[PDB]
Amino acid sequence: LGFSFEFTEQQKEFQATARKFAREEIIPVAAEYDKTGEYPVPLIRRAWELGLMNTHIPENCGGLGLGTFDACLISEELAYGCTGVQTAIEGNSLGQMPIIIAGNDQQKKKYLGRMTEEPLMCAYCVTEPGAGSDVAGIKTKAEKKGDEYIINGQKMWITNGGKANWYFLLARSDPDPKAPANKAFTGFIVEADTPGIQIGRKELNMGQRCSDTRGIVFEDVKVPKENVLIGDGAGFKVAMGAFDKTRPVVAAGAVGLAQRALDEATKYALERKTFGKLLVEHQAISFMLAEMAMKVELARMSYQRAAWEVDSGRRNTYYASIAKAFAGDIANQLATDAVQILGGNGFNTEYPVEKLMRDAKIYQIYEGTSQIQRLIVAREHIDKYKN
Amino acid sequence: LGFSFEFTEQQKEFQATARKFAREEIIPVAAEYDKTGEYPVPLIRRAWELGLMNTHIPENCGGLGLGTFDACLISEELAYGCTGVQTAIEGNSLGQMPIIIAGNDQQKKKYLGRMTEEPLMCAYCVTEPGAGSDVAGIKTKAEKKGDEYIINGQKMWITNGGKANWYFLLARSDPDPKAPANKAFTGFIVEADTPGIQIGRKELNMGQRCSDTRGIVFEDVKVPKENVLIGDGAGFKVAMGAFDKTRPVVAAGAVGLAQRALDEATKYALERKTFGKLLVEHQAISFMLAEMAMKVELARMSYQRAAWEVDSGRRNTYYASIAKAFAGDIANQLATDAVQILGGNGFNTEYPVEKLMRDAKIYQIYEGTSQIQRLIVAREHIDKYK
Amino acid sequence: RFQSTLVIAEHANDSLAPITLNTITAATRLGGEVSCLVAGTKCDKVAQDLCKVAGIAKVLVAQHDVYKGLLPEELTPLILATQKQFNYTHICAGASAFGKNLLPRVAAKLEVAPISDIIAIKSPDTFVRTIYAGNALCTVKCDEKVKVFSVRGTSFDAAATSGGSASSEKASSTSPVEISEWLDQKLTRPELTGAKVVVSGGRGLKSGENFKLLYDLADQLHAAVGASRAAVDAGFVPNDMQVGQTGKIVAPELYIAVGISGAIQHLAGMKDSKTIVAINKDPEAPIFQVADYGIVADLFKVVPEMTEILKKK
Amino acid sequence: ELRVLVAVKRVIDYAVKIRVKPDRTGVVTDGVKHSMNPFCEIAVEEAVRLKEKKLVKEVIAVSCGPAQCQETIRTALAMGADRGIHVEVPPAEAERLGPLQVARVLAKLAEKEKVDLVLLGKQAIDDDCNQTGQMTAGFLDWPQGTFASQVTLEGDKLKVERAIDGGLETLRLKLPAVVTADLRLNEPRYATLPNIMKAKKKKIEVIKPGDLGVDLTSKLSVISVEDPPTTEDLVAKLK
Ligand SMILES: Cc1cc2nc3c(=O)[nH]c(=O)nc-3n(C[C@H](O)[C@H](O)[C@H](O)COP(=O)(O)OP(=O)(O)OC[C@H]3O[C@@H](n4cnc5c(N)ncnc54)[C@H](O)[C@@H]3O)c2cc1C
Ligand SMILES: Cc1cc2nc3c(=O)[nH]c(=O)nc-3n(C[C@H](O)[C@H](O)[C@H](O)COP(=O)(O)OP(=O)(O)OC[C@H]3O[C@@H](n4cnc5c(N)ncnc54)[C@H](O)[C@@H]3O)c2cc1C
Ligand SMILES: Cc1cc2nc3c(=O)[nH]c(=O)nc-3n(C[C@H](O)[C@H](O)[C@H](O)COP(=O)(O)OP(=O)(O)OC[C@H]3O[C@@H](n4cnc5c(N)ncnc54)[C@H](O)[C@@H]3O)c2cc1C
Ligand SMILES: Nc1ncnc2c1ncn2[C@@H]1O[C@H](COP(=O)(O)O)[C@@H](O)[C@H]1O
Repeated sequence: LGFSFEFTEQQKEFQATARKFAREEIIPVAAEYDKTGEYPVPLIRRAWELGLMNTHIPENCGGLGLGTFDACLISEELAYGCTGVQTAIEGNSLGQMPIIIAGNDQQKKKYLGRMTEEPLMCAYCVTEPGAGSDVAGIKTKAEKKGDEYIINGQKMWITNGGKANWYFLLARSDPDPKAPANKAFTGFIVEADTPGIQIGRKELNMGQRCSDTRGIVFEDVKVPKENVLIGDGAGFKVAMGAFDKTRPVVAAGAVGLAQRALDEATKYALERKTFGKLLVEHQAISFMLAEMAMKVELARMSYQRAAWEVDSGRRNTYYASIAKAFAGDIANQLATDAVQILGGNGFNTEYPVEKLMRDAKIYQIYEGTSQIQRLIVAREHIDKYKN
Repeated sequence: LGFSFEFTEQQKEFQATARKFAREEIIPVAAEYDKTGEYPVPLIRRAWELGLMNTHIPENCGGLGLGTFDACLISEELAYGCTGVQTAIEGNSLGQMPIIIAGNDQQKKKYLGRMTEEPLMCAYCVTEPGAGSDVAGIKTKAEKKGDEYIINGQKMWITNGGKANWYFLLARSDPDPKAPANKAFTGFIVEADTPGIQIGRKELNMGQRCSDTRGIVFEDVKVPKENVLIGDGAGFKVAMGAFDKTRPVVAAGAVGLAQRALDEATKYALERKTFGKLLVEHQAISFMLAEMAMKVELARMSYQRAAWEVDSGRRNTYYASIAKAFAGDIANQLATDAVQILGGNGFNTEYPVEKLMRDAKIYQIYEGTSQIQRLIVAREHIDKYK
Repeated sequence: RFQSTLVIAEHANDSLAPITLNTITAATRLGGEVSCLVAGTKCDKVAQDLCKVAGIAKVLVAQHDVYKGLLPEELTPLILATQKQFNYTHICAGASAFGKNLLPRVAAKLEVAPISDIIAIKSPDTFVRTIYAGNALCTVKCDEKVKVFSVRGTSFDAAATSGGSASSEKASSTSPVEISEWLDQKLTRPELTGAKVVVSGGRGLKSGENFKLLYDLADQLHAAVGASRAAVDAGFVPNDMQVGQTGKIVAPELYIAVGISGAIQHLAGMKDSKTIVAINKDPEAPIFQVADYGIVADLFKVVPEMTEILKKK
Repeated sequence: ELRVLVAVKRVIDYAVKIRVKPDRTGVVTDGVKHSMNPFCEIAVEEAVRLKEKKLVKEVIAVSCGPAQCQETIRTALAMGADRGIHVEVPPAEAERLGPLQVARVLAKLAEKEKVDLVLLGKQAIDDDCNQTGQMTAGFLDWPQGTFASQVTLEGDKLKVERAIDGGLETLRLKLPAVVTADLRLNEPRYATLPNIMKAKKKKIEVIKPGDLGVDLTSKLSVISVEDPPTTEDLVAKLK
């Protein structure tokens, strides 16, 4: 019993490795990969060699079986080097989570096991061109036909979308539109080299450019029935359960970037002089740095709180959607100010802050937008007060 | 170890007592006390009895000897009920802190001891008509003059100023204007019925109206050399040192009132209807509610953190100024927001939120304004990069 | 105390190590017959030079085959064996790899705490050194029966190579120890980033054929050759040499900026060089702030004049 | 098949930006992040690469100071070191601790644990000494291979390449020996997450200098720790 904001010595050594790899191996090439938009293979394989990926995978599948808290402290470190590469290797926990929380013993040793053996990627495919936020407007259809299902439709904006061995796939099970969302969807494990599957060209976004993102079209795609997650209609619970353990990690990503923004702006502010003084001697700039420091520290704790709640067996929807909304928001505030403090140089493409502004905007959109986070928080909040 | 965000079982006990006091005894009379502004003597005594006051005094002197993290717990619960009330109570820890951290055993047994035996009050005298934020600007003079000093000057805005048994006083003991803060100020304990001490009228502020805040002058007030805190000229180090263990708690005060604002506003949105719908069912109001929740949770953690830092041995200066800065600002945002949700009623004295707004402005001013807090954080932050 | 001092020479290919002259200077501060031990296989060549040197009362000579490659397992009892016969207060050397290797073992044999890399001397029991990659200055009141320490070379001046004349006695003997043996050697214009001595030219050189003057000198300082982005862009040099924000971040011992205005973007690639040189004719040239040393002067007169103060020294 | 003893020092992480005590007695050294002196990393690395080549039965990691030095031994354990030894000195006497006291500790230990080889880093970045290796080697009367860039066993002899001022000299050493790692020697490995966990199992005997038969009292004392401040003049002011 007792509040503690101090890590286990085990977590310290994790953080130290995560951080050695971030400063040493990611940063020195992170602009290079943002420029070419090439998928960062050597780093993903290194991170996998270091044990920094697939961290949730349980021990009985050759995993480490580690907490949400550990992922978060790790991934804050990777993000600090680059959110493009952090997102890439984060895509794995995303695709894996349903299987970890909803898969049977063969499903688990099959699709989780292989991640333990080579460095393969997986992705989570839910979003479609007509629905992202309104997950319950997914229209990718899935029909039972004997010993298997026939998946037809189109998925958009999928991380590792063209780089994945296999997919978590959520699809509309029931044609009845009166069907409750909670029971209307099935979720699958869907190998990527299945016939019918058409991965699209690389999507060119403003930010996190080296991460792989693309549309996928499913036509008449045969999915073996023993890869259904729990049953028919079950998918929606499954997909929603996942977030508890992944939203904290996305938030932890954002602070990574915010911390980077803060350090870059603080170093420059100690070098650049204007009107005969360092920028830090300009009260407005100190005020700025103070506030950035405030926003980072609270953002950090917030994701730390959400990671602890789920790690404690409790569910964390309230705290996690707090962390994502705030982290997302302050990552952006911090990116622009870092640009601003750097000034003309900050707006230029050989300084490292401009990338952060472009990388940052994503955090107010994927993994649940700033608006739908506030509906989630508002709903959990309101419920605490009603009978 | 690991991180933990669970109170200890005994802490929950404190919280339970404090919540029950605040909601069963404070809330019912908090509005009358706001209207009249008379000093809440019953509830103080009552807090004193339940053990929710002078929590910092070590068992040494018959105190309960708790940390800052415990004082924060209780203070948030009291403040949820009323920050006027809860301020008057924290007034005593403000006064105590400089003696707690820097007194000898005589000074502690003497001036902290008595607080144990009865619900006496005490006050912190630093601010002056001419300097508040700028503490090295204080002009109140102390001249050494035998086995005693002579105090001259005027302090201002003193919580419990006219309700106290004794004062932490800080005065300019070096007349050479070139001398540094570090060497120029001496800090004293000063019995209130000492001749010379003239206590002013009650001050009339926007908020926390039941709190006793007033001015006080010193005319040849004599103070024994036995009552100097560490030695001549250690006043600054001492006065400064108090803030680590008080600011976290001021921020929990701010969080309490925030929580109250949000609770009132949420109850009302669940029962008020417009355009055929509960206010809850308008996306705007929902978003407001959610944003307020966020702020509170975050503000609370910020203080919980600062407190733990200081209870853990280390300076919490960077952390405590972040918690003060943010809890204080978001308290003001929450309260005006909570008024907004209640609408016309909100602006009305027969409802509870209008009070919250008037109370909450103070939290951006006393114990170091929002701006000063930010200078501190910038300072702490920046020094970590050279 | 009756306080003699003793400098351990360092030397090779019949030549005294410069850092030894710097150590002899520091020795004289303590006040007391600087005796200096020259050990090795072909000593006297070098022992004759020390005799001409300024401040050297005795030149103790220890010639033995066994000292090939000056191993500190051999020279340690050599040094204790003198110290028994003479009882010095002080025993030191230049803080080179040789000096650094030898002296702490000597300490351990004498059972005294030794002091590394001194840069000043308040007195015979009080020395000043640097710690935390030189981010602090520590000062030490050693109180040992024997003071053992090495000396930062460029913290002191080389005493006159000629000047005083000094007696030279045969040193006391040791028995070959033969738990170590020297085998081999290999000696050495570096790659830019790994280096410890960088020269760089700005736009003020005016052409790439003009960079011959910077090589001229970066063979005297067995040194690396970089440039600004404005020297690269003007066609002078290729891209893999640009020091700065878009180029190779460096921070060696010695950085020479030649004709470099010193824009914040170039300072970002090297303000962490330990030591920074600034030759630039404009006197209000941003580069001066960050340079420990510099001159307001034409580089075509000052630089080829420096390559001629290091052909000899 | 040898037994190796690696000395690892808990130092003030180089990436910290250090700050001098107001009372100028020393630097500020509380709550400040620490780590394993980066030369020690290189030393642990070579102990393990030797092991890997099957030229070493065991590797012990050892550390002298407070109880926080255990984090440092856990890192070495994670890197391949087989088992730890902590030599507890309270933060108090830790402040007035230095290579002499350590060398004594290690000399007593190497002897005690029947080891063939003692690995240290070239120097420690806190005190910038470069003495412990040398000094340990003196107390055991073993040969020392300082500033090593390369190492080989040739039986009951070690071939040691080392970094000297002009370049690289090579040596051969009779083989109870003492070698101090130089920058050039290797690239240290990462504490692999799996192995950070596996290292939490492996053992660490925790003892006192008093036991081994070592004093500690020190006729050194720090007086202070302040802060740092024609071409005919210039080659003079480089010299
Ligand atoms: C209800 C109440 C109770 C109080 N109780 C006590 C008490 O019991 N004991 C006690 O000692 N004091 C008490 N005070 C004093 C209180 O802490 C001070 O008001 C506070 O420190 C600010 O000082 P000031 O009022 O003199 O404002 P000023 O210092 O004059 O500040 C004026 C404005 O300028 C800004 N400012 C000042 N300096 C700077 C600068 N450095 N850079 C940028 N901006 C700056 C401030 O943020 C503020 O906005 C109390 C005050 C109130 C209002
Ligand atoms: C000093 C004072 C003088 C006044 N004088 C007059 C006057 O002379 N004549 C007169 O007619 N009235 C007067 N009024 C009434 C005043 O105009 C109303 O209070 C005002 O119109 C707001 O309505 P409400 O109080 O009923 O708030 P409510 O309708 O209950 O709304 C409460 C809160 O919910 C919000 N809300 C309500 N519906 C929505 C929605 N659909 N979407 C998003 N948010 C929503 C509101 O904005 C508000 O924040 C006065 C009020 C005051 C305080
Ligand atoms: C995004 C961005 C990134 C950049 N990154 C880098 C970077 O990586 N590295 C870099 O170097 N630049 C970089 N720059 C460019 C930088 O801002 C300057 O252009 C550069 O530092 C100036 O180069 P310079 O000193 O060689 O040329 P100049 O600034 O023109 O300097 C010429 C100097 O030579 C002197 N001089 C001329 N003749 C003589 C004489 N014969 N004797 C003595 N002195 C003489 C002059 O007095 C003058 O001060 C970057 C710019 C941008 C916008
Ligand atoms: N307290 C210590 N504990 C263990 N090893 C040490 C300690 N101090 C120094 N060493 C070893 O000595 C090497 C250089 O130390 P120094 O001589 O202090 O520069 C380090 O890399 C360590 O291997």
